[PDB]
Amino acid sequence: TVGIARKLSRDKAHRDALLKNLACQLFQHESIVSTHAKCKEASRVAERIITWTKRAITTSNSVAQAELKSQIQSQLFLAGDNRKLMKRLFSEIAPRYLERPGGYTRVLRLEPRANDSAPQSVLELVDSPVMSESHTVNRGNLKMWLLVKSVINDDANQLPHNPLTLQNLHKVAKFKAEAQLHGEIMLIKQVLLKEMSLPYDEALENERTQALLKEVYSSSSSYVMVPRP
Amino acid sequence: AVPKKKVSHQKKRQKLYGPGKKQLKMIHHLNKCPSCGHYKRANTLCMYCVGQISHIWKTHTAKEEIKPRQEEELSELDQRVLYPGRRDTKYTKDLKDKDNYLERRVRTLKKD
RNA sequence: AGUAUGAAAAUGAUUAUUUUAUAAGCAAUCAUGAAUAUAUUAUAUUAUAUUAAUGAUGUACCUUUUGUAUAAUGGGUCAGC
RNA sequence: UCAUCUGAUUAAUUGUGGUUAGUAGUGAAAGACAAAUCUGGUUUGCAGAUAGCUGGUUUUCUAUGAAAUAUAUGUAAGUA
RNA sequence: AGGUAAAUAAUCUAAAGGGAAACAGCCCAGAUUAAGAUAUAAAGUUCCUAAUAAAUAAUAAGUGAAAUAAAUAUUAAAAU
RNA sequence: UGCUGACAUGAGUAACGAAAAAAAGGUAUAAACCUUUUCACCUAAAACAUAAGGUUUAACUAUAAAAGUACGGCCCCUAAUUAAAUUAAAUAUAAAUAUAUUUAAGAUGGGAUAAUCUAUAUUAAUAUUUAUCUUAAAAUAUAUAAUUAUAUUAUAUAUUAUAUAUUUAUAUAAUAUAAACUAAUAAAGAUCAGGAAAAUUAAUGUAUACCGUAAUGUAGACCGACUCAGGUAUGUAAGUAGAGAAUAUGAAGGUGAAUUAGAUAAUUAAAGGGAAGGAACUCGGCAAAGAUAGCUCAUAAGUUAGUCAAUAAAGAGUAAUAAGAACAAAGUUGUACAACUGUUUACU
RNA sequence: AUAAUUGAGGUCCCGCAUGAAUGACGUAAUGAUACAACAACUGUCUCCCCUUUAAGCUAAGUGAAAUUGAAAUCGUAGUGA
RNA sequence: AGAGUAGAUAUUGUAAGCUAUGUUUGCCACCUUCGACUCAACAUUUCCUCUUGGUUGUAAAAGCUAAGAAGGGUUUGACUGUUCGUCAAUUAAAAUGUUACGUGAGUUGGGUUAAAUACGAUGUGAAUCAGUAUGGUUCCUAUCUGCUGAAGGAAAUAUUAUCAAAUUAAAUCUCAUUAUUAGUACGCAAGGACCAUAAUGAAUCAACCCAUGGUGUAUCUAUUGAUAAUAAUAUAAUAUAUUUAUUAAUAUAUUAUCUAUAUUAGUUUAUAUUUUAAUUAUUAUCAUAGUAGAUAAGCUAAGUUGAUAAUAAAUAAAUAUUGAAUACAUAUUAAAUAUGAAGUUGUUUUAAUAAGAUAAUUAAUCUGAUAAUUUUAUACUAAAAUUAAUAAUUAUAGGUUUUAUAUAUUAUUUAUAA
Ligand SMILES: [Mg+2]
Ligand SMILES: [Mg+2]
Ligand SMILES: [Mg+2]
Ligand SMILES: [Mg+2]
Ligand SMILES: [Mg+2]
Ligand SMILES: [Mg+2]
Ligand SMILES: [Mg+2]
Ligand SMILES: [Mg+2]
Ligand SMILES: [Mg+2]
Ligand SMILES: [Mg+2]
Ligand SMILES: [Mg+2]
Ligand SMILES: [Mg+2]
Ligand SMILES: [Mg+2]
Ligand SMILES: [Mg+2]
Ligand SMILES: [Mg+2]
Ligand SMILES: [Mg+2]
Ligand SMILES: [Mg+2]
Ligand SMILES: [Mg+2]
Ligand SMILES: [Mg+2]
Ligand SMILES: [Mg+2]
Ligand SMILES: [Mg+2]
Ligand SMILES: [Mg+2]
Ligand SMILES: [Mg+2]
Ligand SMILES: [Mg+2]
Ligand SMILES: [Mg+2]
Ligand SMILES: [Mg+2]
Ligand SMILES: [Mg+2]
Ligand SMILES: [Mg+2]
Ligand SMILES: [Mg+2]
Ligand SMILES: [Mg+2]
Ligand SMILES: [Mg+2]
Ligand SMILES: [Mg+2]
Ligand SMILES: [Mg+2]
Ligand SMILES: [Mg+2]
Ligand SMILES: [Mg+2]
Ligand SMILES: [Mg+2]
Ligand SMILES: [Mg+2]
Ligand SMILES: [Mg+2]
Ligand SMILES: [Mg+2]
Ligand SMILES: [Mg+2]
Ligand SMILES: [Mg+2]
Ligand SMILES: [Mg+2]
Ligand SMILES: [Mg+2]
Ligand SMILES: [Mg+2]
Ligand SMILES: [Mg+2]
Ligand SMILES: [Mg+2]
Ligand SMILES: [Mg+2]
Ligand SMILES: [Mg+2]
Ligand SMILES: [Mg+2]
Ligand SMILES: [Mg+2]
Ligand SMILES: [Mg+2]
Ligand SMILES: [Mg+2]
Ligand SMILES: [Mg+2]
Ligand SMILES: [Mg+2]
Ligand SMILES: [Mg+2]
Ligand SMILES: [Mg+2]
Ligand SMILES: [Mg+2]
Ligand SMILES: [Mg+2]
Ligand SMILES: [Mg+2]
Ligand SMILES: [Mg+2]
Ligand SMILES: [Mg+2]
Ligand SMILES: [Mg+2]
Ligand SMILES: [Mg+2]
Ligand SMILES: [Mg+2]
Ligand SMILES: [Mg+2]
Ligand SMILES: [Mg+2]
Ligand SMILES: [Mg+2]
Ligand SMILES: [Mg+2]
Ligand SMILES: [Mg+2]
Ligand SMILES: [Mg+2]
Ligand SMILES: [Mg+2]
Ligand SMILES: [Mg+2]
Ligand SMILES: [Mg+2]
Ligand SMILES: [Mg+2]
Ligand SMILES: [Mg+2]
Ligand SMILES: [Mg+2]
Ligand SMILES: [Mg+2]
Ligand SMILES: [Mg+2]
Ligand SMILES: [Mg+2]
Ligand SMILES: [Mg+2]
Ligand SMILES: [Mg+2]
Ligand SMILES: [Mg+2]
Ligand SMILES: [Mg+2]
Ligand SMILES: [Mg+2]
Ligand SMILES: [Mg+2]
Ligand SMILES: [Mg+2]
Ligand SMILES: [Mg+2]
Ligand SMILES: [Zn+2]
Repeated sequence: TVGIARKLSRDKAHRDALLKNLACQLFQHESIVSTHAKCKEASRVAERIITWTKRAITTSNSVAQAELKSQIQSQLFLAGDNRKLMKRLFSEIAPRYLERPGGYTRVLRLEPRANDSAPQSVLELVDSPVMSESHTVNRGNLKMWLLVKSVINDDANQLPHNPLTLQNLHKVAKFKAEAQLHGEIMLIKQVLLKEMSLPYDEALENERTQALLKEVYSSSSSYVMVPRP
Repeated sequence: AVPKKKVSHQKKRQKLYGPGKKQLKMIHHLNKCPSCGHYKRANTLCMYCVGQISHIWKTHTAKEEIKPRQEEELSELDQRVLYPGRRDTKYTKDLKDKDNYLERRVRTLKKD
């Protein structure tokens, strides 16, 4: 009751409802901006919900599965824009995370908001699909977009990629088919380059992407450690 | 409960500015953004790049505006007859001039 | 509550000079090193000015009282009246 | 203000308008109320009321420099 | 009684300066302005703190050394 | 504790006024504005209609639309009351004025006609307060015309079928829920015994004046120096529940706010629970705790005979046996004082 | 009556200084009156503990007040309106 | 003087004598709130505990009186506004003061106290009282000092990282009962020890949460009322596909479960008619966390564990040795030599400080800070943990997995199958 969670200056009933709302909004819009503390708590709920959904999907035990389903239902507000949220959770969202052991969200810190000095953050779903089956781009996966923008900038400058950038790319890849990842990167480039107004010679960009993928995939002192005399 | 004397210039100033707690600190923890080579806070996203990405998302993930057929296919004269102009209130006018009271985000300096 | 002008003060921020982190009380005066500034007769071993090294002396002002540092009266400061 | 408590068909509560007040009304009477408070409101005037009481009364220099006693006093905070 | 009532003198009152640790009234002494050589007052002269050396006795209790505490007791000391 | 002005100090301290917010987008300008969705709060209101009031605050200048019928004023009429008015000589009076009488004013009240829609002008001629019972009537069932038990009992309209004037009129018959509520009717109980004032036929008329109308109104738009937890009149106030306008919920509607974000030390406030004890606390059981039906039964001493005491205490039935919404309901007694219900120092 | 009672009730009468419409006396009912007792209950207490929300604290924005001769505002003892 | 069986001075101590105190009641006039609660600090003129002198009135045991001694301790209830006092039950003891008769910018407000009212008395009366009774008004965000904690800056016998002694500032210091020695010493008997040790407690302090108890707006279950969802199923419509001969059948997606008219004015409900106008699973909200039963961590005392800090040194009152001055005597206010207290010094504990010590020394990774994730810590700070991802090793928070706990049904079961 003290120390188990953030209180967030709200009465228990209100607080829980707020958290549910945040979770629903995260599932609907695959990224959302909010205050840092709220985001942190919301992540805990959303992740829990995702795991329960995964458990329901997997389990052979029928009773268990039913219980998981009931728990998931309890943890959401299913109305208006979130009428078919349960369906989405089972069919669209939870199947992304079957291999991933936890860590389905990422809270990314922003510069604190000016009017309030409140620490601001971006709660968002990990490995959200950047491109739907229709020829559009999807709202979400901000980190990936940022990475690709950084890559583009490095290419423009004719500089080597930073170790941190490479590490991030590797992390992104870990639960991604290589060809799919490449195609996503290419798609992101097309939009990003146009926005920034750099020229998109396609074959060269593809080659660069391929090169970036290759280095990611193929893995390759002051004090001396000496035994006791 | 109440101050016994007029607090002097010295004693108010040493109270306010003497302690380091009360002073402002240099923001040493700035560093370069990898997407655009500009200043940003450490362990923080660049507000320009994330803003740009948000804008991109908005432009792509855009719910189409509902233009009713009957109003779209009105004649100009007919439209004027139906929906004439009006004097807005002082309050309304003030609300309309958003650039007076609404702060757009500033761009940081380019890192060296 | 005219119009011009306004280095009048109280008051705020900043800079410069100087003193100040082992020293205790009207924060001044006198002694007395040092540092700085100015000086078209500093010829200098110079003169003035500014500045809480250090030493000594130093119980705000008025009113009202036999008598007030009084923990008696009255005053937040300056400007005008 | 919150809790608690009392009346709640009556000597009840209450809207709208009217009448009664500055030696002066109203008062199931508390010197209670009469426009944020009355043993008698407020405003204007007499009016610069009066105050043996309190406080204040503004530059400089020079010379002299007290008293706090007696007597009287509705006098002992005063005055001769 | 730092009480009260008057008598005489002084100071304070209205008197700064030195002394009395600090001090309205005690001990000296009355600031026209300086100067700082000489006489000094009261009070002082190991240091703080301006200035000191002696003589003859007594005390041994820190008695006392600028605010003297009594009857009485004990121990000495002189003189008869 | 001089007056006026300016500027300090406390201090970037307290505080920002009962409060539920979240995301996405308008907008790569939003904690605070607008929209959408989610969540919550008010709901015999924080809703919807209005009265009064007011810097028009409004959905605004291209602005709140009336001949009259569940439209108000204006108008007619008057109450309380008011009036340099009214009557050789109304009466009285240092002046001011006051009294009586007339006339005039004066709403908080009364005021013809109307969906079959309705016609207001001119001229002429003679209602304090409360109650709807019992009986009786017929209707529905049980038993053998008459008894027993149960509801129903004055009015409010559409339908169908008849009989008379001639598909329009009049009357009759039959068909048809419960619970509240309205108006209009009738009969009538009580003492406290219940406003005032302004005709009818006939003929001739009637081209329908002025003002109010926004929004706000248990409030940020009025009265409180403030966008003030105060004060402020009336009517509707979805259903489910209930004796109910209590209480819970909340359909719809409205709202979520000139402060936010975090942290939640000490400490304060307003709540929840507490072993063993149970007033040992304290001036004092102050505060807190305490309800084993709320309906139907039953209910003592005393006593002024009034179920006054009584809503008696205990106790029963229905319900429930491990408990499991809110709200109503919080003991018994002795004494002092005052019969009692009332009134009082607006703010000790 | 209580383990224990300056309180309460009952009773006595040197009534300092009761007494009959400034009414006297005893009751039923009533009373947010005052005092006392019993029951029940309890954080009132033994003896506090845990929890909740609003403040407090920090960051952002806005921004009071009484007060104030001037202040470079220590302890002790002594002194002294 | 006089009591004390005898003897003024064991104990008592008339009236008169000499002082101290500033704790009472006064006097003076420089100077214009009693009690309770809470927390106490100081004194010693000591009530208890430790040491000791005297006590024909110290046999013992209880006492009485006096000297040293302030380390530790010194009460709970009934009555009253009371301090006090009376009593009850305890205690080793229930000491006396000072501190603005400590403490109201810390609490209270019963007493005292003004307005209302009554009573007794006083007064012709208005009213009054070293009277009685009921009722009844102040508030304060802390500027400075001070104190409690916490940081930053700093000058360091000169650096940093760590370990740190002397020292300083405080804390602590006990007490009871029982048992043994011993029914011994002592005493006719009755009664009944010192010296000393141990064990139980005590009051106080400190830490702790394994367990116990409490809590637990983590959680789970149960449960009353009202409302609102999702899913499934049925029906209907629209949109998109497939079949069929635009229609019908199928599949997917979305939306919908309304509405209208009757029953004599209105409202609601009911049924009938009208319409495609649905009843099961599972959720949520609200009603004090809606109420109730359990309940993890943490925090806590009702709980648990430990401590009351020795040995030692010098002393106080007091008790001695030898021994003159003074042929004796005399513990010395002589030289020598000894004992002696809950006191003193210390010791123990905490905080502060940092002499000293080990090491490294312009840095591909020197030491710190800013930043992030945090809790071992915490108001803010500070402190501590981690900031791994390369040749090796290092998990801070969340998430995940795990076993375990909670909840409450479960072998009438779960999983594999034949
Ligand atoms: Mg709730
Ligand atoms: Mg889990
Ligand atoms: Mg120095
Ligand atoms: Mg000094
Ligand atoms: Mg003086
Ligand atoms: Mg003064
Ligand atoms: Mg002073
Ligand atoms: Mg003053
Ligand atoms: Mg009654
Ligand atoms: Mg009176
Ligand atoms: Mg007034
Ligand atoms: Mg009055
Ligand atoms: Mg005159
Ligand atoms: Mg005058
Ligand atoms: Mg002269
Ligand atoms: Mg004289
Ligand atoms: Mg005289
Ligand atoms: Mg006089
Ligand atoms: Mg004089
Ligand atoms: Mg003279
Ligand atoms: Mg002098
Ligand atoms: Mg002279
Ligand atoms: Mg001496
Ligand atoms: Mg002396
Ligand atoms: Mg002046
Ligand atoms: Mg601030
Ligand atoms: Mg503050
Ligand atoms: Mg302050
Ligand atoms: Mg604040
Ligand atoms: Mg508010
Ligand atoms: Mg936005
Ligand atoms: Mg209703
Ligand atoms: Mg409203
Ligand atoms: Mg309205
Ligand atoms: Mg209106
Ligand atoms: Mg008229
Ligand atoms: Mg009129
Ligand atoms: Mg009218
Ligand atoms: Mg309207
Ligand atoms: Mg107003
Ligand atoms: Mg006001
Ligand atoms: Mg209001
Ligand atoms: Mg209600
Ligand atoms: Mg609703
Ligand atoms: Mg208890
Ligand atoms: Mg119990
Ligand atoms: Mg008691
Ligand atoms: Mg007590
Ligand atoms: Mg009570
Ligand atoms: Mg009887
Ligand atoms: Mg009740
Ligand atoms: Mg009465
Ligand atoms: Mg009243
Ligand atoms: Mg009153
Ligand atoms: Mg008695
Ligand atoms: Mg009692
Ligand atoms: Mg009497
Ligand atoms: Mg008589
Ligand atoms: Mg009489
Ligand atoms: Mg009454
Ligand atoms: Mg100083
Ligand atoms: Mg004798
Ligand atoms: Mg004597
Ligand atoms: Mg002594
Ligand atoms: Mg003996
Ligand atoms: Mg000791
Ligand atoms: Mg006192
Ligand atoms: Mg004070
Ligand atoms: Mg009398
Ligand atoms: Mg009262
Ligand atoms: Mg534990
Ligand atoms: Mg445990
Ligand atoms: Mg347990
Ligand atoms: Mg526990
Ligand atoms: Mg939860
Ligand atoms: Mg009807
Ligand atoms: Mg349907
Ligand atoms: Mg509600
Ligand atoms: Mg213990
Ligand atoms: Mg010991
Ligand atoms: Mg000899
Ligand atoms: Mg001898
Ligand atoms: Mg000893
Ligand atoms: Mg790394
Ligand atoms: Mg871990
Ligand atoms: Mg590992
Ligand atoms: Mg983890
Ligand atoms: Zn950038």
